[PDB]
Amino acid sequence: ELVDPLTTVREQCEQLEKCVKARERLELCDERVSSRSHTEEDCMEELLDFLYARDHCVAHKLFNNLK
Amino acid sequence: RHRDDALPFAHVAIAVEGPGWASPDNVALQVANAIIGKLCQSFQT
Amino acid sequence: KGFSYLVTAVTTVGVAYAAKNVVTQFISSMSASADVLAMAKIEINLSDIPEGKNMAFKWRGKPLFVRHRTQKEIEQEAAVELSQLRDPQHDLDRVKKPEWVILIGVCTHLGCVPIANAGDFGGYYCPCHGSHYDASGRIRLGPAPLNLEVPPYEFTRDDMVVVG
Amino acid sequence: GREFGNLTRIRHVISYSLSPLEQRALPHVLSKGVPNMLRRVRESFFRVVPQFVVFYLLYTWGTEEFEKSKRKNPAAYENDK
Amino acid sequence: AAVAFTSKLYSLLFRRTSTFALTIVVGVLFFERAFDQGADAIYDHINEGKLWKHIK
Amino acid sequence: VALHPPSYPWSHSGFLSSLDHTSIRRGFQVYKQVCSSCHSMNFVAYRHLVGVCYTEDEAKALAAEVEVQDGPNENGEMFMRPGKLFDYFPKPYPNSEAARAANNGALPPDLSYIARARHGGEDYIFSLLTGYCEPPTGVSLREGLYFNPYFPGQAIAMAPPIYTDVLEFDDGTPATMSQIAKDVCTFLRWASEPEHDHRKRMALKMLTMMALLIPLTYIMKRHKWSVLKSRKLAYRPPK
Amino acid sequence: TPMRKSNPIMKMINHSLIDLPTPSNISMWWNFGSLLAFCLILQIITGLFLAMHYSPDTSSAFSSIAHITRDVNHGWIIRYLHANGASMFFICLFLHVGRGLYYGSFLLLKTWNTGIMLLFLTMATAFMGYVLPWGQMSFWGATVITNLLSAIPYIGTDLVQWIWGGYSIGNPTLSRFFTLHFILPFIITALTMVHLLFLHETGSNNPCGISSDSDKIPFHPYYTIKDILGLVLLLFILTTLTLLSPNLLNDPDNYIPADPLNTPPHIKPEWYFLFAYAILRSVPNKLGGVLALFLSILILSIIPTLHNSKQQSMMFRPLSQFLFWFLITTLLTLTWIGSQPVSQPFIFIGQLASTMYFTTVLILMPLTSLIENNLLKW
Amino acid sequence: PFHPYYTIKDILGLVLLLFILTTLTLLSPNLLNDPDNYIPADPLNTPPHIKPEW
Amino acid sequence: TPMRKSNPIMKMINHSLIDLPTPSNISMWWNFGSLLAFCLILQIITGLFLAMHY
Amino acid sequence: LKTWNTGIMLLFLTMATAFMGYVLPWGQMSFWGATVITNLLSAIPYIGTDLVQW
Ligand SMILES: CCCCCCCCCCCCCCCCCC(=O)OC[C@H](COP(=O)([O-])OCC(O)COP(=O)([O-])OC[C@@H](COC(=O)CCCCCCCCCCCCCCCCC)OC(=O)CCCCCCCCCCCCCCCCC)OC(=O)CCCCCCCCCCCCCCCCC
Ligand SMILES: CCCCCCCC/C=C/CCCCCCCC(=O)OC[C@H](COP(=O)(O)OCCN)OC(=O)CCCCCCC/C=C/CCCCCCCC
Ligand SMILES: CCCCCCCC/C=C/CCCCCCCC(=O)OC[C@H](COP(=O)(O)OCCN)OC(=O)CCCCCCC/C=C/CCCCCCCC
Ligand SMILES: CCCCCCCC/C=C/CCCCCCCC(=O)OC[C@H](COP(=O)(O)OCCN)OC(=O)CCCCCCC/C=C/CCCCCCCC
Ligand SMILES: CCCCCCCC/C=C\CCCCCCCC(=O)OC[C@H](COP(=O)(O)OCCN)OC(=O)CCCCCCC/C=C/CCCCCCCC
Ligand code: HEC
Ligand code: HEM
Ligand code: HEM
Ligand code: HEM
Ligand code: HEM
Ligand SMILES: O=C1C(=C2CCC(c3ccc(Cl)cc3)CC2)C(O)=C(O)c2ccccc21
Ligand SMILES: O=C1C(=C2CCC(c3ccc(Cl)cc3)CC2)C(O)=C(O)c2ccccc21
Ligand SMILES: O=C1C(O)=C([C@H]2CC[C@H](c3ccc(Cl)cc3)CC2)C(=O)c2ccccc21
Ligand SMILES: O=C1C(O)=C([C@H]2CC[C@H](c3ccc(Cl)cc3)CC2)C(=O)c2ccccc21
Ligand code: FES
Ligand SMILES: [Zn+2]
Repeated sequence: ELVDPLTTVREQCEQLEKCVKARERLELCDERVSSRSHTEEDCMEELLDFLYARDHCVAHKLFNNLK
Repeated sequence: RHRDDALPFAHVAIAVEGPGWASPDNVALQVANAIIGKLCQSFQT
Repeated sequence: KGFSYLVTAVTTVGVAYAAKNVVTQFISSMSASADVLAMAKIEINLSDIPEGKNMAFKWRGKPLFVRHRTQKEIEQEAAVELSQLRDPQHDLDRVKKPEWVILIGVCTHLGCVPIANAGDFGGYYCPCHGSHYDASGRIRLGPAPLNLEVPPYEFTRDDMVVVG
Repeated sequence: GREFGNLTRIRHVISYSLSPLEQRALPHVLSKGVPNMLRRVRESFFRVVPQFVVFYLLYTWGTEEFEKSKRKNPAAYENDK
Repeated sequence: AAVAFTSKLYSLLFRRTSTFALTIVVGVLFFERAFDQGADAIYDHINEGKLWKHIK
Repeated sequence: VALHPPSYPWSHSGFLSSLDHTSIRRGFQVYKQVCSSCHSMNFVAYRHLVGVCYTEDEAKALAAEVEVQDGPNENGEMFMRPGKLFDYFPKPYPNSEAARAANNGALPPDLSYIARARHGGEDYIFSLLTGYCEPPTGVSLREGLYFNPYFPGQAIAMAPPIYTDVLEFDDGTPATMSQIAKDVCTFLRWASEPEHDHRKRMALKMLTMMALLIPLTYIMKRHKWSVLKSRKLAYRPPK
Repeated sequence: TPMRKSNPIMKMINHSLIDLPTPSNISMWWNFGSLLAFCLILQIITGLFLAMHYSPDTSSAFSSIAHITRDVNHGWIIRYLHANGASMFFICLFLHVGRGLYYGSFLLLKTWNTGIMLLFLTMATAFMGYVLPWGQMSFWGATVITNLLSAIPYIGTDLVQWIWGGYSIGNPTLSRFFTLHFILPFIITALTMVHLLFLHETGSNNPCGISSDSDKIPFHPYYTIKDILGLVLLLFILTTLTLLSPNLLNDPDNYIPADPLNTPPHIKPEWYFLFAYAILRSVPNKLGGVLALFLSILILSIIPTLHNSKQQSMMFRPLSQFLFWFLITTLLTLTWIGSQPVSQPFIFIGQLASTMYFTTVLILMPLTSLIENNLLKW
Repeated sequence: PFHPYYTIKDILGLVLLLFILTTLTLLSPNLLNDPDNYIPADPLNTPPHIKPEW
Repeated sequence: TPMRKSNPIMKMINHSLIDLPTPSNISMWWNFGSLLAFCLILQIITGLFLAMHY
Repeated sequence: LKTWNTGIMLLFLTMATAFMGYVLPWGQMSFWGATVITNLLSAIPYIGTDLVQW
């Protein structure tokens, strides 16, 4: 069995502050959209913000573990 | 160069450095001169 | 004066280097490309070629003659006096089996294709400027300077030959 | 037509020159050339630069505004239901 | 008086135009080879281990 | 709009850095065993692999593995033969209508210049290959689409193509998804721009030369212009 | 006499570039004409070579270029050189125009008018080369530029269909693009010779705007070595662009072959055109848009007519200089707007930039010239 | 002077050339034509009788 | 002066084929140069058209 | 002399042009004409065959 370094690197980056605030905003938006009866809103923008923030620091630290 | 476009004709002089009284070469040079000395009014070496 | 002229010398040397490289790579643009230079072999089945028949096959862009000679041709090609030739050569210098002869069907003068069983000599005749060949592919009359070219081959069966 | 024999009429101007092999090609750079370049920059600075500064401000503003326009407005879903 | 280097260089080589030209062709012959070799060395050295010439 | 890929530190991105040919060799196996099911590479032939990662004999060996149509024969009919160096990588479908029929209406593009035909280049592709995930709340996908934030629209027909141990490399490297992606990306870089290494090689030389020629010609100019640069005038009228 | 002056061909060469009297004091801004000529020559040579491998057929054009860049020996660098030389050509062209606007050399009427002709010809040529690869951007560029004549009210649609050679863009149009792109550069060459013939009857203007007949020097050796230096510099830049950073100006959407059924979401022409595109985008009316597009360049022809100043050059005219640089920034603004989607901020900014361009050329400069005159008391 | 004398003379010459050219183009187009160039190219066979343009 | 002689391009045209001094007595054999030029022009035009279909 | 020499140059150029147009239809005569005219440089003793192949 193999563990992909990308897993670990994501899990490590996701501990950082700039990730954490965006993650919290993502949870808030999930809660709104799930709680309503009938709406046209979706929770995508928040997800993209969080992913931009996280993949920034993944890119600085992933290739050191690859061949 | 001293320019004065009112004078009838242009005067010109051109030299290189010669060797002086003492050197032998003078003789040969004179011969050369005699060989050289139409376009213009007056000319000399 | 020396120093000032040394500068010019050095400048000219560099300019010459750059010019050579540019001009030469431009020139090498016009030579054969890396998709034109294939060189395959070709296999011919000999039991489809009757006696007296000259067959032409396309190979590397040019004709390839295979000729199945008769007995009187084998006889009369050997009689030739080699002193009366411009490219002297004996028939057995030009065949591996007497009853087969394999040639590159291109005229050595300027590249036209000789017609078979024509001319004064029973071999081939080139219409373009009038050169005659004998059934060994030897040049016998007309402006061509050399005999018809023989490629490398070998017999893999008494009915199969490979040219490569 | 135009030829070095009869371009114009001039009187009483004298010139003096040396040959190139008598003199230096880059005689005084840091003691004369540098200050000259500095004044040459000074004399044109305020005739050229501010227009480009204004261009830079306009560019950055317009970029920012366009990028704001693409973000979702909370009042578009929160206001009525 | 002072036989100096550039003066010898002027008087032997550069004074006559034909010989100047000959000097230039002779210099380019040797410059080309030296310069190529140096460049190829540097290039090869910058990325050792990644060129198929050596992996071969 | 689409998510902007981050910049990964690729070892070939330096001004004079060459490609890593080991990664090319592995990427090419990825493109055999996985990616040449859907996709064509119409502009590459086996002869192109010679001297890059294979000898001539071994490239002939690769060729030999594939059947190719040829003819007409002496009877006027077509037939099948083993491949040669001068044959192009084989197509997966005969025509684009058949390609659409086999992928629920979508058409997989040709990957011969994919790395030069997309914003971000190999940063994007890597991002796309590693980047699938489950959709946000409020989002839904029609029949046969996946979610991927790095695609324009975020809905993409292509299912996640790679995972850990979807193949095994012949050099013993561990085949984690990340490794596979990085290697196939290196290979697509090479497929899009073969002149890379030689180009950088050649830059060193002729740039050194053109840089050298500037001060020399500047000196010559200064020499010729010193006559005027030091000239002195005077005005002497009879007054 | 010397052989230099023994013979008509030789004596014309001599009057052109050996014993020609040139101003002593002209600056670097006067080097860009010779660089233009160099660029024309480079383009013709690299084009004649490319020509021998390209295929003017819609079913093989793309793949012929692939063949050139992959199988032809050093074909990739020949391609690179052609494409980058066009860019250099336009850089020099723009700088060359701007000089003359600043230093008042438009008062040489014949030279100026032949220059305008040359600008037009070069633009036509460049555009007809840009569509030959038959990529996705090339196709839609062709489409737009050939629909332009539909704006002519009575005869337009018929003109469009007569240029297409059919009901739509297709194989018959590509061969027309290629024949025209082949022939135009040589017409450009001939007209360049006429251009210089006209120039040498008067001689070069200079930075001060006053007559230089008291201080003329010969063209050789001074400007010969000066222009050689300029050429060396241009070659350094061109090589670095060709080998060290070839993809700087490149567009990915032209590495996708043409698809007549889909226009891509984001459209962008080659950089030296963006500004016209912006102008064309700024008018909410078809005919008016096209008219503005063409007037934007044709307006240069009346600059000599609107000249009020007693002095020729802007060297001594500061208000003028301020306006000049403001105009240049308006053009930069149009270039930037051309790159952006057709969305509201950029729509509004582009409209302002266009109105200010024409305003400035037609109104503000004449009036500042009058003010200036009054300040010097004449 | 060249004008008007040789202007009209050369115009007359041109009219004559056009008459001849039209008659050759429309009334007898096949006079100089060669049939062997209406057979496409075959790299394997040179025809027995060879003849260039006149 | 007349405009015929006011300007380099015009004056070259004039020296070429308006006020050029020609012999009075040259014959038909001197018409074939102008016909050569005509032929060159004809060839270029018809070729540019053919080119667009070949 | 000058006119005559430039005439000889023009003759040569026109012949080249005419021949290179004659091979464009790619008929049976065109092909073999091409072949012969491009083999002509094989007669150059030291460098000919390479010129032909280039
Ligand atoms: C189905 C197709 C139909 C086609 C229809 C075609 C119709 C064409 C109509 C053309 C009309 C042209 C009109 C031009 C008017 C111009 C006026 C002018 O100023 O002229 C000045 C010009 C002369 O210029 P110049 O300033 O005097 O200078 C010239 C010399 O320097 C002067 O030097 P010299 O003075 O010393 O020279 C004196 C003498 C010199 O004399 C000699 O040298 C001696 C000659 C002796 C001949 C003896 C008879 C033959 C030999 C027999 C020998 C014995 C044999 C024994 C055998 C024995 C065997 C055993 O030369 C002459 O006098 C020559 C005069 C005759 C010229 C003929 C021109 C023929 C043109 C043919 C065109 C063909 C192409 C048409 C298109 C076809 C398309 C398919 O010409 C004239 O003066 C003559 C004008 C009239 C010419 C009429 C020509 C009619 C041709 C009709 C042809 C129809 C058949 C076509 C067949 C096609 C087959 C494919
Ligand atoms: C076999 C291998 C190759 C061998 C190559 C050998 C040649 C090498 C290069 C030599 C370059 C030429 C140098 C000498 C040029 C001399 C020119 C000359 O004498 O003419 C000057 C004089 C100047 O005119 P004026 O100003 O009126 O003079 C009045 C002075 N008060 O005359 C002129 O006008 C110039 C005339 C130029 C003639 C040039 C002749 C060139 C000959 C080249 C031959 C090349 C042969 C190559 C053979 C290759 C193998 C088949
Ligand atoms: C690949 C992308 C390419 C993008 C486009 C590139 C081309 C456009 C470049 C724009 C920036 C150009 C900056 C040039 C340097 C400016 C330096 C400067 O301000 O110096 C001022 C200095 C002042 O000197 P004087 O007044 O003569 O007096 C001094 C002696 N006592 O020099 C000048 O003012 C000289 C000005 C000459 C003209 C310069 C023109 C620059 C722009 C030209 C192209 C613009 C677009 C086309 C315009 C015309 C359109 C119809
Ligand atoms: C709307 C439908 C189309 C209408 C077309 C109308 C025009 C019809 C054709 C008219 C042809 C021209 C005839 C008149 C020419 C007059 C030339 C003239 O006056 O100049 C002569 C004089 C001669 O010079 P010198 O020898 O120095 O004279 C000294 C005398 N001692 O000047 C010259 O040098 C010649 C100047 C030539 C000017 C020609 C102007 C041509 C104008 C054409 C306009 C066409 C408009 C078409 C519009 C189409 C629809 C949009
Ligand atoms: C291809 C990319 C190259 C990139 C590198 C930079 C390229 C540009 C470099 C500069 C090229 C300059 C070419 C033009 C000639 C310039 C000459 C010059 O500046 O010197 C002037 C000087 C004139 O002499 P004066 O002292 O004024 O008069 C003396 C009277 N008693 O010029 C001369 O030396 C003239 C004599 C001829 C010199 C040689 C001319 C060039 C050709 C020589 C080599 C011949 C072979 C060429 C083969 C090319 C490939 C097939
Ligand atoms: C069949 C199961 C496929 C396999 C195996 C691979 N791909 Fe593919 N791909 C497939 C389809 C049906 C599509 C169309 C997607 C769409 O939305 O239309 C694609 C597309 C791509 C793209 C295009 C990305 C873009 O932005 O346009 C790329 C870059 C791509 N595919 C790459 C790729 C790679 C590297 C593969 C091997 C690891 C691979 N694909 C396999 C279908 C299939
Ligand atoms: C292919 C295009 C062109 C070429 C090859 C070309 C070439 C030249 C050359 C070699 C010169 C010599 C002086 C110099 O370099 O400054 C020149 C001068 C000049 N050019 Fe052009 N040019 C071109 C286009 C233009 C354009 C587009 C314009 C104007 C819109 C123009 C207007 C002028 C003017 C006015 C001068 C003389 C100005 C002066 O001497 O002060 N030219 N040109
Ligand atoms: C002023 C002169 C010229 C200019 C400005 C010019 C411009 C261009 C441009 C911009 C392209 C497209 C570049 C690309 O797609 O990357 C092109 C392509 C081409 N041009 Fe030129 N060109 C000129 C002269 C010539 C000449 C004289 C020929 C003679 C045949 C020629 C032949 C070609 C060919 C065959 C192509 C297509 C090949 C390719 O796209 O790489 N060009 N030209
Ligand atoms: C495209 C090819 C040619 C063209 C367009 C052309 C054009 C002309 C023209 C228009 C003339 C005016 C006088 C006249 O018509 O007789 C002329 C004269 C002349 N041509 Fe050419 N010509 C060509 C080829 C030749 C050739 C091949 C030669 C010689 C081998 C030649 C030698 C002469 C001479 C010597 C004259 C003047 C003779 C005299 O006036 O007595 N030309 N040419
Ligand atoms: C002195 C000028 C010219 C001469 C002597 C000349 C001669 C010829 C000849 C003899 C042919 C073959 C005729 C045939 O096969 O029936 C030909 C074909 C052709 N030429 Fe011209 N030509 C000239 C100018 C041009 C020009 C400027 C072009 C410009 C594109 C051109 C384009 C073509 C084309 C496309 C063909 C092939 C079409 C065909 O064979 O009908 N020619 N030329
Ligand atoms: O560069 C030129 C120039 C000319 C030099 C030679 C060039 C040239 C270009 C190509 C060839 Cl094959 C030969 C010469 C063309 C431009 C010319 O005519 C002028 O009048 C002029 C005036 C001021 C500053 C520079 C110049
Ligand atoms: O036909 C000409 C001629 C010339 C007339 C105009 C021609 C011509 C050709 C084409 C055009 Cl677009 C314009 C003019 C060219 C030949 C010319 O220069 C001569 O010197 C001459 C001398 C004697 C007899 C005839 C002639
Ligand atoms: O929509 C356009 C468009 O509008 C132009 C335009 C740009 C300006 C051009 C132009 C025409 C005339 C002049 Cl004098 C200058 C530029 C004409 C084509 C393009 O070049 C283009 C290229 C590729 C896709 C779409 C487009
Ligand atoms: O055998 C030949 C042959 O020999 C030539 C020859 C004719 C003369 C040509 C020629 C060359 C040079 C000049 Cl300066 C003049 C004519 C060259 C080709 C042909 O034109 C030809 C055409 C078609 C089939 C065969 C042939
Ligand atoms: S080509 Fe055969 S005899 Fe000339
Ligand atoms: Zn190289």
